Amino acid sequence: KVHYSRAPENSTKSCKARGSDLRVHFKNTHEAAMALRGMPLRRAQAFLNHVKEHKEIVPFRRFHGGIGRAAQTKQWNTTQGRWPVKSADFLLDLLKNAESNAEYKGLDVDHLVIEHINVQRAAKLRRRTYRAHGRINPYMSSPCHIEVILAEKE
Amino acid sequence: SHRKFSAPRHGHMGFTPKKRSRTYRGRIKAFPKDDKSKPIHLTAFLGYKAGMTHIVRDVDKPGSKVNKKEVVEAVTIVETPPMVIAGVTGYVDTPQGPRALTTIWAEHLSEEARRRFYSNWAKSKKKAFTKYAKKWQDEDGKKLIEADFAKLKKYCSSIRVIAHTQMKILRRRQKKAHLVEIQVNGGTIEQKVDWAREHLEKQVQVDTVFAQDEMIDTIGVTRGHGFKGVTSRWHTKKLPRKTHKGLRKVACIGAWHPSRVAFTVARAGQKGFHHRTIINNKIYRIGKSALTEEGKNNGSTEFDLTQKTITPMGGFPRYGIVNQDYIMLRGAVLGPKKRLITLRKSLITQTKRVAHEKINLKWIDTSSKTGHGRFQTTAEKRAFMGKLKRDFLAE
RNA sequence: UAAAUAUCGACUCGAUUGCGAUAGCGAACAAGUACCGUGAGGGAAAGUUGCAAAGGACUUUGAAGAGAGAGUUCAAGAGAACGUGAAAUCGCUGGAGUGGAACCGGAGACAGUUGAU
RNA sequence: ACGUUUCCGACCCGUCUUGAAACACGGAUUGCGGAGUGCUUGUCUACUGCGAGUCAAAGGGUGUUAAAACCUUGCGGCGAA
RNA sequence: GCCGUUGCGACAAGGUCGUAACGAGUAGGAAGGUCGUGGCGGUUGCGUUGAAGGCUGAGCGUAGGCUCGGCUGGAGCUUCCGUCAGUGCAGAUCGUAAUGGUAGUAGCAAAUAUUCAAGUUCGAUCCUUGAAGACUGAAGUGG
RNA sequence: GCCUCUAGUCGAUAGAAUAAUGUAGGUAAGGGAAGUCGGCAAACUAGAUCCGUAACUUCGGGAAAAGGAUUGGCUCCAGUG
RNA sequence: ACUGGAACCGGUACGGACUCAGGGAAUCCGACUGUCUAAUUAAAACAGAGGUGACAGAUGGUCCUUGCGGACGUUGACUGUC
RNA sequence: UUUCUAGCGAAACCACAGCCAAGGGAACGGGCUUGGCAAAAAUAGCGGGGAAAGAAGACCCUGUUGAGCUUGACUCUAGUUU
RNA sequence: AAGCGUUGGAUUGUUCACCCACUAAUAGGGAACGUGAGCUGGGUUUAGACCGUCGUGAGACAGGUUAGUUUUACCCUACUG
RNA sequence: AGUGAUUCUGCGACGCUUGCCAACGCCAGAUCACUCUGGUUCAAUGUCGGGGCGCUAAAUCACUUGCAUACGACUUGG
Repeated sequence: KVHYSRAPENSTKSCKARGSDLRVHFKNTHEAAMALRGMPLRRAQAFLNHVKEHKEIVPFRRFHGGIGRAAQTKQWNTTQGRWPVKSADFLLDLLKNAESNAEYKGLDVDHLVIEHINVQRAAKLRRRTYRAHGRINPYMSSPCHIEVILAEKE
Repeated sequence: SHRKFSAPRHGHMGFTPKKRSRTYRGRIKAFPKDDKSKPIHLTAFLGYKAGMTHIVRDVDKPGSKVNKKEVVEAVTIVETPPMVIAGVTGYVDTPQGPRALTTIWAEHLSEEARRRFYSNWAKSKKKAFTKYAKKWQDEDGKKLIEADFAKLKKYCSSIRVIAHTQMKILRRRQKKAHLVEIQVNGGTIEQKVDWAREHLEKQVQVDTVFAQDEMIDTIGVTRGHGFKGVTSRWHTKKLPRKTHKGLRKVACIGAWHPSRVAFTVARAGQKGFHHRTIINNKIYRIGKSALTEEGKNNGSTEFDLTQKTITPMGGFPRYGIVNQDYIMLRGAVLGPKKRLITLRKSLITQTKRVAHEKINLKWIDTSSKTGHGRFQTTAEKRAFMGKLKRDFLAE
């Protein structure tokens, strides 16, 4: 439903994967995905698993209001990072789908690199929260569209 | 409107900002004025705060109510093992202050001295000073070293020796040594440079830097307490029990105008771990290493014949055993136990009677500092308590 | 005591310099409906795939949502919340600026754009 | 030219107010909607037809691109005292 | 020098031109508008070889605005003459719909408490079984 | 009031750590209301047996006035059908 | 089943947790029990028993209803209302 | 609790924005004039300022604007007496 | 010459005032009569209630008395780290 | 070899040049009249290729330590 923000340099030796209306916090997944820019596929998967295991941190470069500090943050030349597990899981699933697409098109899976990655906000879901003095306020979820293009690197 | 009743402000504003010390080691911000007549000597030393005890001494202070009477006084033990001289550096005056002109390192540097240049010494290749060491046994390197020595002798106005502590002899976890620059006082610049050259790679004992009944200065970092409120950080009056939103605060943090919070108001923040320089700590005893015949009973006196060392029963709590040379200072010393203290010679011309008073120790408390110690030695404890079930079963 | 007269409330018809989905009746649609109040009563939002469902068979990864191919079609970037698809707001790629505001008028320079029988 | 950099100038609009950049009020942002109208009655002014006249009402006659157009007034309105 | 207003004037024209002086403006009053919008009676044309609508380069006009180019879109639109009007928005704590910074922030802290092994599952602090540890404590968290 | 049996629950988003400020509990040397508008808040007292109990009084009360002593376990003794 | 007494025993202590008024001397107000401003005032405010006064013997008194008619009244001064 | 982490996730408020001294100004400036100055991005606190937010001042005045209540205000009226 | 000090209390809501005591001294003032998103709420200053005077009455009284809800920081800056 | 407010000096040695007279004696020189050339003006740095000697490290995460600590940070060890 959502078109790719970019097009591969050479569509022959490249694959794409997409996901729409994923119920994962957009800001967290956007920071996690931006952390994956330019990584080889295996490095990206290892990084996501390390994030799940708390062995590596995702640096929060844009949505870092109130985020805490950590020692692992030094490796990204910043001061605020986190470990979004749900975002890591969703990105891992997307990368698995892209790997399957590359295998389907007959590409060497061990030379794929993340040429392009993007996260966009999607339509919100509506819920309610009840406040003092008999008031009702919105309790909204912020899902995302995720898209990735892998390219075969020589 | 003026405050109804006057009261002095809380705290000393010249000790602000109350921030964590930039460094763990105490920085010597000034050295004693150099007198060319006196013999060459060092002006500072490094030690570790081992712990506190109390002593009984006969007081000689004419006109005082405790003249010729024994008094109990609390003292702090600072373990000060000999320091190794690893380098010599000199400073030249310029229109913007003294400036380091050059540094000459000893041909052989201890592994624990070279550790100080590392954060991952064990994981590294330990290449520090490897090429410099080869200069001393090379024709050109020797010429460069001699030229550096000539520059020091010819241009510098003050000379400093780089000295480092020895950590292996302490049989403790840390192996990385502490390096410090100690200015050399006495004699001309040429004599200072020659003395430093002779003492390169050599050990210096504390008794050659300090003397008995002498007032010195302690420079270091105080005990840390973390983030603290105004009541504990600045000692402001607690607000009434009926206060809403807390009483451990400062009620008014400034008037309407100027429409900003001044830097003189008390605020919550870091308390402790501040750099400090306490002056006029008197030396009550300089004791030798307990591992030498001279220091076998460095915890005893002329009137207390019991053969004991300075270490209290059960060891110094949370510190260990003091088996090296030590200094017994009167009163409190900044920092907790195990803290590295920089001892410095006084910059003042001492003139008060307490500066020249002779200290005559009659007894040194050695009982356990964990709990309430009843005995001064394990031998005394066993003699008093007789034989136990353990001994009976051992028989 | 009929006719000439009044009246679209009811039934059936014809028109218009009226509105064109926030307009026109509240209601172009399962509208006096959903929903609200004990009750009298109050009362919405909601039009649009395509000529024709031909509404995406089949292969492939995943538990699935979903995606990568493929097919239908004038066209699917018309794919079901589907004609068009604005502004605010937001993400990416590349360039450039970046000392407690930023924007703006006048005058050059640079980059850039454009014209030369 | 709503890009960058320089030199000069440069306070946030609307409003009430003697006086607003105001420590006066409204204004977070964008789309769409949003306010001197209809009619009766006067008066002046401009234009058109006729002119001591002018307009004719309700109505009637006709008219089938028939709610139009066309014809039609002893009398009525205004004017002529 | 150029623009326009005013006065005067020339010319067979609701127009062109010449000439001298002039040009501040709130409230307010007039004039011009081939400025713009929607109808009607007529007139002039364009359109599936791409209308309206939408995004945005080359120009035009003092301005209101307009013309053309490129892309999207798929069925209407338009010149000029009269005449009519539900005819122009930045505000009205304006109506309605949508969206931001705040912000991944405030926060999800009353009612003592959970742990081990296994089962099922793609997936288990939270579902189920067993063992243990606690609670309501018969004016109960029971029936 | 506290603990337990039958029966029923472990449902209150979880993990790490235990800075400041906080909410709710527990203490505090010597002094003892000097705090404060004000003893606000907290502390003090308390069950049961024996003794003792003032002014005043509507003779009913005040009265649990005030204020003292005892209280556990074990082995026995006596009384009460 | 409860009551009284005796010896012995320990230990910081015996209503060992738990449960449960601090006490006294006075002044002002209200007699007391009670009621009240739901959601800022629980009081000295209201009520109260007691006291006094007013009207009413029924063809009456006090009230309601547009009217018809109705309530106190299944009442009758030791009653009824004010 | 706050704090840090995983998951989840609002609202008030918002002309534009946020370093000061003096001056003058609607007589108490974040912007204006002259000076002091001026270096990323951030975490935890804080209550000086933002004449901070909540609400078209419940105080006072005006209005030929009301309403509750009172009476020796004006004009009427149920009822009652004759 | 403002570097540094200029106190503990009884009464009163009090600012003031007065007294007791110590003291080197018990100096005077500003900062929106500094300081309520710092507290408190004793006073003032709604609605309940009482008295005196005033008023025919509803009601009035810088006359006295009693009881009477003190909200929000997570934003910018400043300050503290 | 000297200079300490770090570069700059003096002395050599070696290279590459550098003056005047015969003498404008002799060759060459011209872009049409000027429009950014000194008629290739000078500097600063980045990067990519060839060579000449020349060298063969560290932080950081994760564990650990507790003198430190809200989280970062700090102090230790392999």
